[PDB]
Amino acid sequence: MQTPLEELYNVKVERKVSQRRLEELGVSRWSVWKTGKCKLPWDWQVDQLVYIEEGEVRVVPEGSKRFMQFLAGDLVRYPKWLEADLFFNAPYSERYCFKAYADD
Amino acid sequence: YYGLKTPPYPLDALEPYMSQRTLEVHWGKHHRGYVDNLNKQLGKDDRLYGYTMEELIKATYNNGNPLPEFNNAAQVYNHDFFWESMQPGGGDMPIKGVLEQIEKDFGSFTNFREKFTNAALTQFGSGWVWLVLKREERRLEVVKTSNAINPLVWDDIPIINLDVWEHSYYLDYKNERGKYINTFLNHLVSWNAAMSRMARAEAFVNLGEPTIPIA
Amino acid sequence: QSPGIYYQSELDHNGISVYTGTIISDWGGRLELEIDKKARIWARVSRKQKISILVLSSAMGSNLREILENVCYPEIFLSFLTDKEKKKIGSKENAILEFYQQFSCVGGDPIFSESLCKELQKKFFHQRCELGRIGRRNINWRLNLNIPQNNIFLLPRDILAAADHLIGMKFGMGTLDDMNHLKNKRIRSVADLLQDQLGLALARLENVVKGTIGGAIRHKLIPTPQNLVTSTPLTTTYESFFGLHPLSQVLD
Amino acid sequence: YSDSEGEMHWSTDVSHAPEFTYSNVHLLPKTSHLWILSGGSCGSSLILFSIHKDQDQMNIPFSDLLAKRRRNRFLIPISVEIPINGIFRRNSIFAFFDDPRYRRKSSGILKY
Amino acid sequence: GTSTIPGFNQIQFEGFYRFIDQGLIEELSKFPKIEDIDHEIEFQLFVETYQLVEPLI
Amino acid sequence: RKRNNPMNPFYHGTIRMFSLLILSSSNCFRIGTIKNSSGPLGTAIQISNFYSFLPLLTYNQISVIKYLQLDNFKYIFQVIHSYLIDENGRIFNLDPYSNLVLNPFKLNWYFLHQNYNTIISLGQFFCENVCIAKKEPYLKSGQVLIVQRDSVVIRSAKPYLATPGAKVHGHYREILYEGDT
Amino acid sequence: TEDEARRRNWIERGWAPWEEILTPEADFARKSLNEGEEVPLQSPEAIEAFKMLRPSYRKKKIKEMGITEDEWYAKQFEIRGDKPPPLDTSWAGPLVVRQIPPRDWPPKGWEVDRKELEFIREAHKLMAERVWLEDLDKDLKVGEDATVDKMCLERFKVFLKQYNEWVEANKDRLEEDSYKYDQDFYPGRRIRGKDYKEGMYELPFYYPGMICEGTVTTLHLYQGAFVDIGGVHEGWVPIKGNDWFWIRHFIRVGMHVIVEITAKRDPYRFRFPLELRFVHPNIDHMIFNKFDFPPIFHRDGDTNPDEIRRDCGRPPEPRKDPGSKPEEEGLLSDHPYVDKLWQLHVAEQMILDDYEANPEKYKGKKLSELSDDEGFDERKEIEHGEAYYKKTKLPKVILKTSVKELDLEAALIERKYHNKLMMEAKARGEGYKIEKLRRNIEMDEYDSLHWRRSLEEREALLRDISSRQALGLPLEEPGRYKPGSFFGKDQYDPTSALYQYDYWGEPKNSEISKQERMKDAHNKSIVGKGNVWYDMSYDDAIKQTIERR
Amino acid sequence: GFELKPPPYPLDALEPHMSRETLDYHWGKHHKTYVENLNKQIVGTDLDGLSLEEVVLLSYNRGNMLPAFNNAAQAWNHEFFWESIQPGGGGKPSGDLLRLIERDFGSFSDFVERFKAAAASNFGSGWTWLAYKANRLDVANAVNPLPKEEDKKLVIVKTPNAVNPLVWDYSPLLTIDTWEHAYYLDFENRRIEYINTFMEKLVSWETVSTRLESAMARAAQREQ
Ligand SMILES: [Fe+3]
Ligand SMILES: [Fe+3]
Repeated sequence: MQTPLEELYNVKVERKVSQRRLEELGVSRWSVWKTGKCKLPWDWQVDQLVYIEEGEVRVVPEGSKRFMQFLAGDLVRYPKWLEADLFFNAPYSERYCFKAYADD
Repeated sequence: YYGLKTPPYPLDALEPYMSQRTLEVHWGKHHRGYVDNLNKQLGKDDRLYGYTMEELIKATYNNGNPLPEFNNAAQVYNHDFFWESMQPGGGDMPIKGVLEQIEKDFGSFTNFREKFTNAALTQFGSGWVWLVLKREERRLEVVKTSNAINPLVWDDIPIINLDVWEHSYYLDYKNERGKYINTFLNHLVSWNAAMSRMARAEAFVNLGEPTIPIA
Repeated sequence: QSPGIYYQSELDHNGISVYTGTIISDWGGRLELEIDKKARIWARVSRKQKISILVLSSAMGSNLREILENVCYPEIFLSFLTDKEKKKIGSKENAILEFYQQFSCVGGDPIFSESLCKELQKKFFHQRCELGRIGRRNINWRLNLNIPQNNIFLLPRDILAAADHLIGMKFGMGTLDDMNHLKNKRIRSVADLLQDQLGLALARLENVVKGTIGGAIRHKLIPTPQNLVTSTPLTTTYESFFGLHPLSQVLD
Repeated sequence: YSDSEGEMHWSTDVSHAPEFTYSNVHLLPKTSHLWILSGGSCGSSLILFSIHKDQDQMNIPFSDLLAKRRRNRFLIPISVEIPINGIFRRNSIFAFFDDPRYRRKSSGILKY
Repeated sequence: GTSTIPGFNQIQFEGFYRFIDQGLIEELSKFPKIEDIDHEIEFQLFVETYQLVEPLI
Repeated sequence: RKRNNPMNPFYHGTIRMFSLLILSSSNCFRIGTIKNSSGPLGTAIQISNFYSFLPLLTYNQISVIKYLQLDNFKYIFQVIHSYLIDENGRIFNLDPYSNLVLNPFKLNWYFLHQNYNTIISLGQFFCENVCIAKKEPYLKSGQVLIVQRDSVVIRSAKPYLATPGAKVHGHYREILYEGDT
Repeated sequence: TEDEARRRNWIERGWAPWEEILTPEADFARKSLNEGEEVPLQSPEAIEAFKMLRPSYRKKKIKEMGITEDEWYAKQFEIRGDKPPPLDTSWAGPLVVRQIPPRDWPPKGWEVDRKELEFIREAHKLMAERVWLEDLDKDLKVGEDATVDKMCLERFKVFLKQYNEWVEANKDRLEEDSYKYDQDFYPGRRIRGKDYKEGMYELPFYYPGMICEGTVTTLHLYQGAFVDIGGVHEGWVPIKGNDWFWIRHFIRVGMHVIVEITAKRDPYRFRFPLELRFVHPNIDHMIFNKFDFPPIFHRDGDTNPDEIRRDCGRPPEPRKDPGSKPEEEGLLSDHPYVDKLWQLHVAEQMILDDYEANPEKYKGKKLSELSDDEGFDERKEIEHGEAYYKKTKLPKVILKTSVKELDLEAALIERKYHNKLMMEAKARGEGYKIEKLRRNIEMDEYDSLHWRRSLEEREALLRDISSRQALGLPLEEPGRYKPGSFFGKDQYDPTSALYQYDYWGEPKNSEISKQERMKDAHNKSIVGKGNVWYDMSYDDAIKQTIERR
Repeated sequence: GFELKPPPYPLDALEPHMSRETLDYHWGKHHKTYVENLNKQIVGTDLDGLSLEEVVLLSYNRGNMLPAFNNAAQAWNHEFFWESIQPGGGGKPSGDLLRLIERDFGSFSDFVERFKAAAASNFGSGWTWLAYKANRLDVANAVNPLPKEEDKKLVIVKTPNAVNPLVWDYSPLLTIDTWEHAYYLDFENRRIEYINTFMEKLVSWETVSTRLESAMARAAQREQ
């Protein structure tokens, strides 16, 4: 349709995050997750904040024919109850943090 | 952006049941702080701007995973609704169509009063107590919600509000929430406001019965 | 006649409509149902044998509680529950004994045993309740059921569903079956008959080896698989089919 | 019989109550007209029931180091015995092992 | 049979083909395994290697 | 759950529901101051005397008896009265005895149409040869679905004549498929 | 009785006694068939209907009444039965308005001066000001004091300037999109072609809460009344079904109304972008049938139902509840990339083996300089096929692997290092076993990262559960996971006593019996008659071996 | 039968930071009512005889909270709250607590800002906790084969209403009551000033250090 997937699925993105925002969030203390070329299905049970450090991911929501693309330097918030498929085609590295209600 | 609406009465008009100092902090500090915080958030998102107030509350509620703007947007509506739920020389009993709907949906006004009181006494922590009009069921109900939640997020039409956040009664009653509830039902609740809110709600619910031809 | 469920209504001697529904198996087995004068449903297996619906249903593992809930007229079903019947229905094993008493018409109280079920299964359920693929299709479409096409055997709901329509048939909901319609018939060609003879011939060969296997064991001799198998069960089964079966005819 | 798919309508002269409580049969005390309003059939269409709603407009039709063990699966580079159909049922042997420690060349009987 | 009169023997011809092509297996697979009283000796048929030999005459 | 899963982005008809029917062209067919203009008058504001965030604006016969407060009887009006509040809070009326409103696009006053104090009717059923006028083609059977200024859209329907004692198989609005009794 | 059933038909099934305009033949059929079959007609209605079977008699009857033929033709299309009580619309005080720019200005993707926009947006705080009816008299401006130049409309004029600039730059594009998306015109669509007139208001000119004067243009029995409010889209008042039986007496085509905008929506997704209610006349008491949701289009690009329902406000597609709590499930640690690492591990090991066996092939070439064979398609790394094993045929999958994605420099050093230890063990009369290699260690560290990710989600989930249970917030997505009996009264339940067929023993021809006998033969061809001495799990039969070794 | 213990200081000893009027209502009415109502819900039930910590875990019921949980958890929370403050509090901690704080928050100044912000943003009634996270999960495959010893860390967590970190098997070390009754008689709506006063004048770091030793010993006993 005309509406972008990010708007439809409430996927907040903050492309080209400044270092100030990273330190406000305390990203340097976040856990690390990495992968190579693979395919990860996931249903988010809580919100997750992801800061991509290397590579890129294409996110295909359940039943979708389009994808959302996030690149290194982007800060992504995956919402609770989102069901999607994550696709990687090259080395990928991220720092993540899961957020409960309130929190951040 | 939203302005801070003044209550429909002077700040000392609810004395001695609700003190002037309570109104000054409750409206002048709490309600004002909610409006100011919401306006900052709306100035950064053009999409949340442009929603109506009811639409914004439903949209930011996000079907049970509320967005950061929900608490401010819900609270500004809740407090605006609350000041209009009260009037000087309020209390006693409703009349005309409000009384008949209450007697139909609760059995009697006495039954409604206990249901409203028990909901207000058993709401743990901060929250609100509502007399609502059910859209699908076409009847009145007593509902209690926690923190900033209001019946708009479930497409219900509020009729009467009571704030049971501690900041609304602690200066005048301290821990005696039951006295605060009893005073609200006896001297403050505006049944005149409920008449107009029921009239506005009847543009969407139709609590009447159809005229069916014998043909 | 094709396997399936057929809803008839015959007039009695007094001109009162009585509605009957019959289940036909892939073997021609008929499990007839009926509505009597007192509205008591009977499973007529023969002209002299009658079985109540509740006894038959409970012997198949359906408890009394679900039957009432899933029928459109539970008050009708409860109205015929005698005190004696209720105690037997309460257990699956006792219902089987009650079913055997009515089905066999033998005076006495049978004792539950594995051999009794095996004898009962072949005489009744192997002959009468094996719908097959054609019967399952006809049962499903006629009774409006979403049951997978792979289930070739009768289910308790299929029997229960037949009871429901029978009542609703008496009260003007639906239409009676036409037995002479070709959609209720089926054609058995040379493939069906030659396959029956092969199946009949393979049942004989199994017992031919069973007799020969015992003989070799009684003599402590090693039997060659050949000596255990003789050709006559397959040769003579087909010469006898072609010579004696009324559907095998000398070509004009 | 109905000449076309559609919904039933009557205005007057049909009893609103059914002939019997369970049934959908209505009597006519007077002469009347029964109307069949034409409409297309859903047929074998799915109908989602969460997005298809009243008055919607449809513009579209309806050696161990080489092996691996994972969730409900494993890979193997002990002789493997697979059934003829390639299908295992519950409690199925797929690999046996002949330990040389129990191998014998002399005859006898076994006691345990 | 869609644009000509079918062969008058077609029903017999297709039926016999179905018996050879599918009918044999359905019956040869219903043959039970034969075991004795003592279960010492067991006889079975390997149906997947069933064969039909052309007539000698 | 999605995580337990054991295509690569890198490589007509209108629904009628109450039971579904499709309405389309196969069963519906057509039978063939400044000057006042329609448009917005502005945004109605809350009147504090009536307690409602969104103004009531009007009552009907039933709601005026149920929900009208005693102190508001003096404010019930039979005709419309128009007031304008500017951005500084000043109240304007121009003529407080007529119906004058401001056009928000042209920014001028104009009169309302009224002061607010056809042959074929919607939903009627037609027979197959009913005459609406001598100079007009005969109508077709069906129900009037849409009424416009100079045309009507008909949903095709077929009547069946039934005599007393006949039995109808189906409740009202029951879907009947082709060939059903 | 025949009073509740009639009421039930009206309320539940939408019955109404709609007028049937009959021909003389149809009128005669209903009046005469009530008397008998072949009998002298006696009732004055049937006798008159018999006479009316001749149009010549009708013309004589019409002339005697002094009316024209066309008037008689119009009298048959008259509403029969009683009339509803006539409307009495009372005004709840005066109509007081402001000129407030729409909150949603400007449209998405249109750039305006943000300084002018903030000046425009100041007017939105004016809604908070209180107005009392006892106060609209003290300083009322009338006559010469109420001319337009006297009013402060500066913030609305800046909106008008921005609105006109947007209209001139987007008018043609919007009309082109209407033709591309909407094949035929319909009320609620964009007015285009010859019917378009310059000066029609675009959608961003409207906002909920605005009061409009308009005319009724279209009545739809299943949709409602469509009102022209001066725009390029007609407004829509939702009325449907039985309500029109009485409402048709009051809402007529061409009449002037006062309406209020209740909702404004995107015309690409919603059929009727402007939703209205009648202010004058007030018909709130006559409307009983409500739309659950505003109707939408299902368009060419709408292939995902979950995306469609998010574009509107519609609930998710319901599912059967799993019956298991997500916070009680075991953690996930199988990293999806491990399956790829395993493929690379096997590719390196078999390349190393060939290097040992046939080193003459690997002369003068560094293993890091190896290239794939001519024909290597990177897009065909997975080839599906089938293979025959003896008589059994199992499908076989081919996993193509590149040589340039392998680290053969590190593998060779590891391979040579382990060969030396194997040789040293052999020289001592001892055996050597390799416990794991670098790639196996690489698989565990990817698993550890995945396990940590699952642990952190579960820990946050446990806190999230306690917060939501305390504040009465949903644990599952609302609308998802409907309970039982929602999906139908009849469902095949193999476990249920109403769908079981082995009551009197498992059938010998049943699929269960055939499968059970099949694996008995498969096992017996391996084991036979031996007694089960003692059984142990594989996992507990590995530790004990490690302990003994 | 649980008993309402008095605070470990005279009711006038927190002046002027926390008035006697606040303590008269917070302890004498709110906390007293929680204990009184809890004793009515336990008498004659199986909750008799267990410690308050056991009652809180049992009544939580894995999220489907039983009627006694609100009284039981609040009674525990307030007893913990009174021990978290002293008449001469504030300042800085030392010892192993200061080492752990700097390890997990960078510096003490960084921790104070993060703790104050969490207490300020806690919407509605609730509590803000400094906890020692050494939890174990009751699910499968939830044990780390190779612990890193940095997994037992300090965290700042917010809870609503009566919830406390005990229900997730955390070890609370410090709390501040952000229910409005805790500060409304002294600061009215000014919750920021109340939080700042708590961290500068009231917090008892020696008690927090003492609670950390028991939490560390709790984890040590589990690991052996
Ligand atoms: Fe408040
Ligand atoms: Fe407290």
